[PDB]
Amino acid sequence: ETTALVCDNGSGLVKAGFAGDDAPRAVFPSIVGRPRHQGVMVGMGQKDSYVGDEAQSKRGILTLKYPIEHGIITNWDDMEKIWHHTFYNELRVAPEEHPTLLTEAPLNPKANREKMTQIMFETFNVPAMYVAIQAVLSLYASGRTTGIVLDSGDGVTHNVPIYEGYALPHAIMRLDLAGRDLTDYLMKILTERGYSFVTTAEREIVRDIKEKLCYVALDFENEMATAASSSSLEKSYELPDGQVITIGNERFRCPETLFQPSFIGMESAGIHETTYNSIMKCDIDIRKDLYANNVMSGGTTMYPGIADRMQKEITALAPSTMKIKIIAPPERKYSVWIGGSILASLSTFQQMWITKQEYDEAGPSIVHRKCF
Amino acid sequence: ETTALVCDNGSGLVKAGFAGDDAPRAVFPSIVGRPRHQGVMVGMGQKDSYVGDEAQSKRGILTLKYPIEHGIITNWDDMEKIWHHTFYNELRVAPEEHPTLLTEAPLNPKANREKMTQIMFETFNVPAMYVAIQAVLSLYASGRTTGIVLDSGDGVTHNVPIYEGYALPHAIMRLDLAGRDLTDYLMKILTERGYSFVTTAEREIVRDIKEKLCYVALDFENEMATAASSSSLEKSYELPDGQVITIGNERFRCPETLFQPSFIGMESAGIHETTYNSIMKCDIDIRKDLYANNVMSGGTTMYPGIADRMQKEITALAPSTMKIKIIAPPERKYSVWIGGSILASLSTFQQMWITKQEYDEAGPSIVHRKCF
Amino acid sequence: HMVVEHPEFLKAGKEPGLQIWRVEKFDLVPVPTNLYGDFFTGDAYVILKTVQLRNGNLQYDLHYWLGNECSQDESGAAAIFTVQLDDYLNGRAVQHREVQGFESATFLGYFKSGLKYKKGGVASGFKHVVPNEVVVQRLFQVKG
Ligand SMILES: Nc1ncnc2c1ncn2[C@@H]1O[C@H](COP(=O)(O)OP(=O)(O)OP(=O)(O)O)[C@@H](O)[C@H]1O
Ligand SMILES: Nc1ncnc2c1ncn2[C@@H]1O[C@H](COP(=O)(O)OP(=O)(O)O)[C@@H](O)[C@H]1O
Ligand SMILES: [Ca+2]
Ligand SMILES: [Ca+2]
Ligand SMILES: [Ca+2]
Ligand SMILES: [Ca+2]
Repeated sequence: ETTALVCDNGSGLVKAGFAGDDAPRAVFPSIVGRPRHQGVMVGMGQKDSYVGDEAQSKRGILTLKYPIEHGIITNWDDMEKIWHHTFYNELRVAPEEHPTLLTEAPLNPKANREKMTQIMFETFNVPAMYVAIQAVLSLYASGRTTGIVLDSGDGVTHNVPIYEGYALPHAIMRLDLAGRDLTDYLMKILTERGYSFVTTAEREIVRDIKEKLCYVALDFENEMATAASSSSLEKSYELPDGQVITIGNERFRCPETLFQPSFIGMESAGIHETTYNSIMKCDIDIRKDLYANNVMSGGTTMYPGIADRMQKEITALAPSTMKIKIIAPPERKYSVWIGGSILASLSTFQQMWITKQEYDEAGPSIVHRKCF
Repeated sequence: ETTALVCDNGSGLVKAGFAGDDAPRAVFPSIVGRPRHQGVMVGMGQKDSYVGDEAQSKRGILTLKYPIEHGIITNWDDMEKIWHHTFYNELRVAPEEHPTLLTEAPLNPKANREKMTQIMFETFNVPAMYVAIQAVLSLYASGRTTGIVLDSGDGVTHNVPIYEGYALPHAIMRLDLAGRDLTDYLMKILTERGYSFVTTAEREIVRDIKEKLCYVALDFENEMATAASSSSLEKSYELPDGQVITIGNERFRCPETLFQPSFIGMESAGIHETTYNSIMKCDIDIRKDLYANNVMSGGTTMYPGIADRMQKEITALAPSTMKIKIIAPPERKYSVWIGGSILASLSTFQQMWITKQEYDEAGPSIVHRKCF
Repeated sequence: HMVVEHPEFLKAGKEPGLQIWRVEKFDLVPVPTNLYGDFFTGDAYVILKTVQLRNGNLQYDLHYWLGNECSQDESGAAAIFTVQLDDYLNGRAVQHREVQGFESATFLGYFKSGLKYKKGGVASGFKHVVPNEVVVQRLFQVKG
């Protein structure tokens, strides 16, 4: 009778809603804001801690902290504030009545899973709970049981091979640059035009500039040559105090850090050949359909032209005796939530819940034997 | 046979002289003074604008403008007046037969760099010019090649780590908090004792008060308790109209904006966290000698007790196995000029000069390729 | 590899033959016998063939078939039900993905008469929502 809840806890953007929906009901950033000045107009609703999109609204007078960094929960009390804001203010439901599905990053440590279980059953008192993985729900939302998933959000980029509906832990590879580092690099390369963005309040402005005006160049050098010669790609943005900035060759230079990590001084590999390094670690027989199923998921896959560039870069260094196709659904920024919403609403999922009494005579250790 | 000129154009002071010398010949503040009252006596010597020490000697009847505000150059006509004054009146030399070395802060907007070229070959017609980073000149003046430079003057405060004589661009940090901001903060907190300073001449007087009667406390709260419990820290200063003012705890509160930027309302961290995060963004093997070679430059590092406070703050942040050496030479006010003077006088330097011929076949873009 | 105890899975893969299931609103219903070999273009299907060997063991083969008009929930449910039916078995089955019009030749080999497609199908189990939508038009008088 009751309806399950799906809550995908991103490192920079948390999604929540009810199972059986085609879209998440609530998308809001996972930030906790604290005031940096003194509230002299007393009795006019000042709070010690502003949580979520409200903290995005009055972001000038606050300092912002992210409770999840690099996909892993580090600050736990702020994560309780995120979950309290999610249940009580945002979705407006009592957690005692609704089962809750959560998603975790691949290669999550066990202690974070146990602590997630403990604050889920003690503090909020859910009647049922389950934990799932980002990439397998992305692959289920794509309608596949075998494929590579490039899940690149705000904290990390994960390459996860999945064969027969289960991941391969020996070939899951983690590359630690995402849209946070792209935002920081864009704050770096807007300094030569004379614009300065230093504090965490206007990092969100640079993130909005990155979302509205960026694209992946198919070839970099001729794009730089045409940017240097002409001015057909220089466009303007309106800052929310009224000043207008203009951006030229930085529109396409900022996505290129994914393909060239040396732009930020990172000595690791670009996003195209780390998928090759993951797929060489798999068995020789299963590479045929694994090359054919290139699932892109996450918000930093939403640049225009990233799929064609990824097709070119895989096709360059894979052998010519096979076909490469890149798939990119339009809903790939919500695809983990879509896979969770399909998973929670099935007729075989009611026995896969972790009920309250099983946690009572099992403690916070039954989450390993059931979420597996 | 021609002697090159070295002209360090800071935000607050201009240090100009000949290459090969040990001390700069002309040191004068970079201000332009204009009359604001009505001239009633005819003839005499009234000029439309006063530059340098002549503006300081007549500052009671002048409004004073700084051409450089926070490192960038806002007024270029006034900066041309500054350059004309330092060539023709201070050094008293014709600049069409002397190559001129100029200095520049890093992470500057690019549009200054050709524009500094755009005056120098077109108005003064120098035979050659070169632009050098101030931090590498400060490190060369100490006899070192690897180390971290904290350069803090009147406009900006930047941490630059240098390895093998080249600055690492992915770890240079800029903080817009320097001597003019401390002067403005001291004007703000002298109203607590009843002293009003609003005029630009009064800003110059408060800058003099800050130079004579300020120091960095080793620990802030104990020093505040000491200043509250007695009056042993109070000092007296004589204003030029004979009035005597007394300052107490404001002696040490004004340097503490360097270590706690929230006094003037900035979310950004102090100079010791800036040095620690600048060191932490370098490679793991070269962190040993960056902690052990930590030189300081600029006039804002001339307070008593700044080196002991810096070593106390870095030592608490670094691992305990590391060895910390804060290096504070007594000539660090003019270390940029000394490094430029030695670097320009070398016999192996006369092929990095950007001469007239490659400039007027290449346009104002040669400075982006020959000056790294 | 946690097993599931769906009550319709108990009759799957016990005798050599060929079994078809259709997805209707996050659940499997077995289509009747005389509706074999033909499919709706807007639904998702789970196909099982089990084959007896000479040595006594009984091999399995899963396919999951997606039309060109099926929704996201039907195809996702078909993939997850394929995975869970493999996990109900002891991992002895191989899975295949089948797309309408681009089927494998072995998938054409299972049906004798051939493949024929009709329009229509069962409706999706999803209900449409838009993220962060408010449609509000109110007026309040504050007084006192
Ligand atoms: N159209 C877009 N173009 C570029 N970047 C975008 C776009 N839309 C969203 N992003 C970026 O994608 C990120 C959010 O994506 P997503 O919600 O999938 O990640 P997440 O779940 O928060 O992260 P992670 O999975 O790493 O924990 C942010 O960095 C955001 O700036
Ligand atoms: N003895 C001193 N104590 C504190 N501050 C000083 C002292 N001498 C100079 N300063 C400050 O140093 C600043 C100028 O430093 P410097 O780097 O030499 O010039 P610039 O910033 O123009 O390059 C001035 O703003 C002045 O306030
Ligand atoms: Ca995610
Ligand atoms: Ca300086
Ligand atoms: Ca349908
Ligand atoms: Ca199997």
